[PDB]
Amino acid sequence: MKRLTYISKFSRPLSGDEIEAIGRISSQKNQQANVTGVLLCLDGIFFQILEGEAEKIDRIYERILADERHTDILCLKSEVEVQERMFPDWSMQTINLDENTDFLIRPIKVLLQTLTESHRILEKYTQPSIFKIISQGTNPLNIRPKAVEKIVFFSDIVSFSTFAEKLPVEEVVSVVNSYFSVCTAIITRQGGEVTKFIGDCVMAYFDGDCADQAIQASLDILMELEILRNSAPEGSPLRVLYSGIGLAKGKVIEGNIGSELKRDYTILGDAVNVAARLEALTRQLSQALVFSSEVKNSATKSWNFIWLTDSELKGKSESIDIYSIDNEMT
Amino acid sequence: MKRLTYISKFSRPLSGDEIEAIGRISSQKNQQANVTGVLLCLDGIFFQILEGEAEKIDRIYERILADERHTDILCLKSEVEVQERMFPDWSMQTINLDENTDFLIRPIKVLLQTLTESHRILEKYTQPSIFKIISQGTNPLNIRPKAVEKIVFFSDIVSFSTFAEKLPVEEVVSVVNSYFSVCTAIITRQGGEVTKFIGDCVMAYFDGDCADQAIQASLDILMELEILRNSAPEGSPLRVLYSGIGLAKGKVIEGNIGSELKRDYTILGDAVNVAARLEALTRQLSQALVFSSEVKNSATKSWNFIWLTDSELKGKSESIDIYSIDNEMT
Ligand SMILES: Cc1cc2nc3c(=O)[nH]c(=O)nc-3n(C[C@H](O)[C@H](O)[C@H](O)COP(=O)(O)O)c2cc1C
Ligand SMILES: Cc1cc2nc3c(=O)[nH]c(=O)nc-3n(C[C@H](O)[C@H](O)[C@H](O)COP(=O)(O)O)c2cc1C
Ligand SMILES: Nc1ncnc2c1ncn2[C@@H]1O[C@H](COP(=O)(O)OP(=O)(O)OP(=O)(O)O)[C@@H](O)[C@H]1O
Ligand SMILES: Nc1ncnc2c1ncn2[C@@H]1O[C@H](COP(=O)(O)OP(=O)(O)OP(=O)(O)O)[C@@H](O)[C@H]1O
Ligand SMILES: [Mg+2]
Ligand SMILES: [Mg+2]
Ligand SMILES: [Mg+2]
Ligand SMILES: [Mg+2]
Repeated sequence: MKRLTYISKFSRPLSGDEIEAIGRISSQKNQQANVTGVLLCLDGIFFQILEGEAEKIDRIYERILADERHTDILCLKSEVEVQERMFPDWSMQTINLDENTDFLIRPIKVLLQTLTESHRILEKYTQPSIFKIISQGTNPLNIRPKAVEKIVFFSDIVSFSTFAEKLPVEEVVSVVNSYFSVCTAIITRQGGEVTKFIGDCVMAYFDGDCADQAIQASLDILMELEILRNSAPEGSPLRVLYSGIGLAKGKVIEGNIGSELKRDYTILGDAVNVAARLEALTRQLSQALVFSSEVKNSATKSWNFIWLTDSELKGKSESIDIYSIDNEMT
Repeated sequence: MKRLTYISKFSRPLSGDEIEAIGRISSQKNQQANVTGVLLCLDGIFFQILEGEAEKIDRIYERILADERHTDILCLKSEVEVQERMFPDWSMQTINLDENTDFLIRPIKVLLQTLTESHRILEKYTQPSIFKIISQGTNPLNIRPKAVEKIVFFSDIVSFSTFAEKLPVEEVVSVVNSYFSVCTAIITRQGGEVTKFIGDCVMAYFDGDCADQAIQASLDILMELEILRNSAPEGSPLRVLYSGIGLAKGKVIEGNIGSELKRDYTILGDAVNVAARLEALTRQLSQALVFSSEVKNSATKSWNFIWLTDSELKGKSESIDIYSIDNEMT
């Protein structure tokens, strides 16, 4: 028996009778799948708890995510291996709190709207990786630091300073946000983790043995930016949006770094400097992507590697061989 | 009539009869101050809503913060100018939810514990500045970007790379966390805002006309680190913890920067590069603090300025005069 707690936002106003409809059909289908649950709503928020044989709970969740009447689904708690039902009588109890006027419910309702509204805001300033840890029972604050090998990804906008100097405030922030959205979408898709924004710079990291995914994410970004420059409206700043990318591999510390006020779950190590140095090198070269030989040698696909005989490393130890990929992008 | 919503964590286990005690005395004192309220608890969490003439609500909050039986107080919502009471009958209704076994309360209780536990974790990965915006009614996600003058503060550990190379993982993270805690405590005290951690680096910012507070925060850090080196145990890594500090002034963009997944409320501008360049200069010099002439000229106190005739700026336009403060720290 799995059990699943999630909250979501109405995709549009819903009458109490439309919510009742969701309640009824949910009851008929849950009663068949052995599922019991409770569906709460409170001023445009859905809350649901759903429990049953995991396999069937997974299918039900999957089509719940497919329903157009709510959006911003966030799984708050996923319990596996539960040995007893919380609400064993209700296939689906629908509790509409907008209409419930009991006086013991008065205070509990106002807190719930306060905490949920607050929590929804904090979500957008949080990395979605923390929520994956939270949902699955682990308190991320209690993870202990560890030394681990990573591919470190650095990307930085070329000559961002001139956007700022010649463009309105709203427009400059639109350019950098568009860039971070393109990069974030592609890195996450390839298994990487965007861990920090540093001005016009994206710092992400991949598992140590995911050099092929790092290289492919980098090539797809460069492809996505080319398509974005060519397709932008007449006179759009997106037409002159270029990026460099540097990749390096090495052993870094991963853990909670910060003060009492505020911590980050992120990495720390020399491989971060190297990837930053490699990314800056791309201003010197005609290639937009450069990466270390340890990245080259950790790739398993037969990439079209090109050896950059001009290495140029400063602040490093042994001379660093720099490679790129030879294609029409570079 | 103000109204105040806060949550806190028990500082120690509390019997239901101790919680009842808090309820009774709260009732007797609230009834006198015209205050009505509701005090909820749920597995080591206090929730309270309190309303009355702001002036008297402020005094009551102040001694609530002084009570040793709860900790981690976070004000969730502060409403000013309220024109009607939510709970006009109860001076203090105490609702113990650990004991309430009603079945309409069953689901609402389990969600509340889920959201609160989740929210408490997210607090520690959030900047406390966001909560000040949230509590006071403003949705920070809806603030629009703006060009504004700031003092930018950069500080960076000297030769952190050798801590990592020669120390255990747990110990390295202890050193950098101790450093971020010292800096954060002093900057916040002087009115500055710590906005980003970048490896072993602290990036904070002050209001544009707070050069004196920026300079004083910097001097106090250097003083605090000296005391921390001299007082550390025999053989402690804290004995070799040194920092540089760079300050620069200029017009920066402030606003929400990031992707759909994750945003930061932070700044963007050339003054950030300059402060980073000035901080790195301190490795060349015997002074641990260096700052631009625009910082020097924005100070109103008669500081003991010293003109550093060796300027050395690269990536800047007009030659930058670099100043420091002449004292036994430098
Ligand atoms: C907040 C919300 C919660 C829902 N919960 C359930 C549920 O628990 N069980 C279920 O079968 N359908 C649930 N649904 C509806 C499903 O997404 C889907 O519409 C339904 O299962 C399809 O059944 P049908 O093909 O017979 O019409 C929910 C919809 C919404 C908006
Ligand atoms: C969660 C918690 C909530 C409290 N709420 C109130 C309150 O609403 N009004 C009040 O007068 N005291 C409240 N107190 C107690 C005050 O902090 C303080 O102990 C009391 O007001 C002092 O009264 P006395 O000096 O007469 O003993 C609360 C204490 C705790 C732990
Ligand atoms: N050392 C630094 N640490 C943190 N943020 C920085 C640093 N230097 C610059 N930034 C931030 O990055 C923004 C862009 O700086 P950057 O050096 O990338 O300039 P650019 O004009 O894009 O040129 P380039 O082609 O060299 O990348 C700056 O406005 C500042 O917000
Ligand atoms: N360009 C960069 N961008 C972001 N983080 C960086 C960058 N360079 C280094 N870091 C992070 O900072 C950590 C320390 O690097 P740093 O350059 O401060 O070295 P250091 O040994 O402390 O020497 P220094 O005396 O020059 O400061 C690195 O391990 C990495 O985590
Ligand atoms: Mg740039
Ligand atoms: Mg940059
Ligand atoms: Mg350093
Ligand atoms: Mg550094």
